Amino acid sequence: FVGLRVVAKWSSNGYFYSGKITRDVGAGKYKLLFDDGYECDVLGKDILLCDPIPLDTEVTALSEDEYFSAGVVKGHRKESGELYYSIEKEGQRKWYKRMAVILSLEQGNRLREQYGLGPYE
Amino acid sequence: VPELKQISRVEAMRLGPGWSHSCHAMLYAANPGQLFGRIPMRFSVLMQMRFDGLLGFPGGFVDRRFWSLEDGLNRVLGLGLGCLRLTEADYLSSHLTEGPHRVVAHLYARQLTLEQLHAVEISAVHSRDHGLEVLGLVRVPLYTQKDRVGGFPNFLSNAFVSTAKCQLLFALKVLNMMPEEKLVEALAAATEKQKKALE
Amino acid sequence: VPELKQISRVEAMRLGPGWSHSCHAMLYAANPGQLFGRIPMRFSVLMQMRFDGLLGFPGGFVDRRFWSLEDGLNRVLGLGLGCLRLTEADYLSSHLTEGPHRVVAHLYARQLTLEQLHAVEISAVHSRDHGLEVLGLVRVPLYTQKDRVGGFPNFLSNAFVSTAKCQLLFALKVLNMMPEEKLVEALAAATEKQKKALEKLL
Repeated sequence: FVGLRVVAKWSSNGYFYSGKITRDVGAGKYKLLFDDGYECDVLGKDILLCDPIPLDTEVTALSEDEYFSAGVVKGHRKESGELYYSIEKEGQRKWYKRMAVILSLEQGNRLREQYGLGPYE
Repeated sequence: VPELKQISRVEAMRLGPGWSHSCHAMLYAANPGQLFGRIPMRFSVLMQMRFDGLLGFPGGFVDRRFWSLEDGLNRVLGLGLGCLRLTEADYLSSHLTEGPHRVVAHLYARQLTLEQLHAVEISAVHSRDHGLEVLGLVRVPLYTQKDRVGGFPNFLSNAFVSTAKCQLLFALKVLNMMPEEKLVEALAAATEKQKKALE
Repeated sequence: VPELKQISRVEAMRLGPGWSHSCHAMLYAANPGQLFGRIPMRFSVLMQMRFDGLLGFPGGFVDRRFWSLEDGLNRVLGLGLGCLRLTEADYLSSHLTEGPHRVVAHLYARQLTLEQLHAVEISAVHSRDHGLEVLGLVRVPLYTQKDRVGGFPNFLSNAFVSTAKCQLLFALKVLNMMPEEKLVEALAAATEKQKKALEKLL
């Protein structure tokens, strides 16, 4: 799993953020370097192995206002090595960079069966 | 008791540019006064009503590109309080906020004399941020009346910035100002009052 | 909107000895300033954090055996603010509080300039009961931010003495400081925020 892009939370009740696995700590633990620079140990139950976030997924899109709202992924595009998500909010679509696209606790939990690492105790 | 995830200071300084940094100060003083001459006040802690209608600590977001956390904190404290120069010796902890935005919250704490604390209050009402970002300083009541809600539990039932409520309970515990069991009981009575109010 | 049964003044003065009387003052000023150079502040009104951890207006109980309503009000106003004396011309309303005790709450109001209002704030921090019965003065934010909770709705989600919250909403209406439609939606936004906050647990 080392080197794979993931979306993961670093707290049991937090949001899922994009990052990469950097080290297999063992016993279901992994060291994760988030795209924002935060690095910590994360349990496999908190890790989603999906990249990019699939189409029609409900996500949380961060505006640079410090505003945020739920949206639905409607497309992806890679521009100069950077991934962008087309997010639809009540019929309007806009492009968001990868670090602006996260998953709420409830949004990411709904992806654990298809993409979650585990184990799940 | 709600608790944010802690992060060491050196690890917080390694966070990338997508992380915002805030610095807030909990100023407090031993208080030998007695309310009505009967209720020992023990300590007085300064919080403030913010522009957005929530209670929080003095301070705010800081720019860490070219300055230490202490310089940024003293800049914001200069605008919101008009006094005080805090140092690295007053640094207490750093917590990652609950999101969804990436924010690390650095908490500072400094014990003053009651006269010094009052001088901060006097300086705050003449400050640049008074009537704009800061709507007024308030002292935290740390006593509980015989009805089990008057004072500290009622205060905890107000509307807080979630980070500030966690920081207040964290600091009161680790600074040995309130036993953890009493913090849990006060928070349970506050939550109870909030539950019954919505009925 | 929480509504207390309003009663006129001379009816309150004829209530029996089993009724307690409280007098509180809403001090307010027209505010021409803008928050973040975008959001008009419109008005600033003074409330306070009380010893019991609740928000309320300056004022307190008045013992009618020895004080008139105005003298009883000005007694604690001198202790909590100092530099102010109100008269019967400042009287606004009287309401009967909720259960269980029998209390009639008299409300006074006085429009100041923003400079006079700030002078009251400066005086209150030097007052006799500061740090005792009064833990600090706060200005009410009457605006609402773009997120529809920041400002007045968040403020209404704080812990008030129930009489004070009713008196604030009542006075903001009759003093032509907030349209009733904005008071309703701020209250609804405050209630929904209170519900969302309690559903974060567990």
